[PDB]
Amino acid sequence: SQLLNEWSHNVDELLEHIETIGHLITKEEIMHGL
Amino acid sequence: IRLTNQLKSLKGLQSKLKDVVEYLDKVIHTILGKLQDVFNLNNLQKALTVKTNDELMVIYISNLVRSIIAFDDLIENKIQNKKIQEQRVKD
Amino acid sequence: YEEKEESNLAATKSMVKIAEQYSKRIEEEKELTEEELKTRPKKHLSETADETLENNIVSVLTA
Amino acid sequence: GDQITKMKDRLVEWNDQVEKLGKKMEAR
Amino acid sequence: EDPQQVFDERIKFANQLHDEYLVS
Amino acid sequence: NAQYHLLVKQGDGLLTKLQKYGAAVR
Amino acid sequence: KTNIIEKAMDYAISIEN
Amino acid sequence: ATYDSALELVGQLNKVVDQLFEKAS
Repeated sequence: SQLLNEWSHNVDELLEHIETIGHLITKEEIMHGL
Repeated sequence: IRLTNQLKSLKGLQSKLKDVVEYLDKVIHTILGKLQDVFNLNNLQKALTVKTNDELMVIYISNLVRSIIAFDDLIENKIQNKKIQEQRVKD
Repeated sequence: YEEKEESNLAATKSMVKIAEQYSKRIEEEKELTEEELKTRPKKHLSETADETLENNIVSVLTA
Repeated sequence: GDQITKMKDRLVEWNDQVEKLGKKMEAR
Repeated sequence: EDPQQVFDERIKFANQLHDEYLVS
Repeated sequence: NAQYHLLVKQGDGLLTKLQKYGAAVR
Repeated sequence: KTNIIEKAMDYAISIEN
Repeated sequence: ATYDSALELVGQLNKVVDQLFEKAS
């Protein structure tokens, strides 16, 4: 159960990280024009 | 639906990579840092998988139980249908 | 991408919690069986059982 | 710049990984 | 891995029972 | 592993009973 | 791993049906 | 606990089946 709660906490962190990266990429696109 | 969602996620990465590659070529910031963090965050899952395996087993067992319950109700339904048929024949 | 992530996220936060949801899907399953017994209500019980099974399947898919 | 180089290599690998996952899904 | 196999086996049995029910 | 096998065994037992019922119905 | 996942998908579908 | 619960559910199911058999008869 302990390891399970750590696994799904990790997954939830990874997800957030991915979201940030995606958003960042969008911002970069704008910088490209610059 | 889940598949489509996953594809969308991968799509972003693919496009993201292409952009990065092009960006590097041009150069020859925050996004990079973010990417690095993500990287640090399947390899690691390896050790974690050990636990996941145990939990997967539990959720397989649960599914099996549900299937059994469904079969039960199914049998009842079949019986009812048979009874109806018999009644019709009698009529 | 966000929409998809949202769905996955939920899947994840359910997987953290599933030990309590297991025990409440175990009870639900029993309830359905009870209903069917009464019928032999039956429909209600059957529905409950199906719901429990569905919940288990969704837990597996998430994993 | 040095860190960037390493990061680049990782990115490339990451993409390959994602592709694998996508491939599997596509198969199903 | 062994546990997983066992679970899969059970799932198979459940499906079989359902099939017989549907066919019936 | 033994403990885990225990629960697995029980599950199999129930499955057997269910199968028996199906046969009876047929 | 992949095979196992596929198996579950099938089992689930069967149950749903 | 999980393992035990499943065992119980199985029992219940068996009961239902038996009932259906009665009607069939």
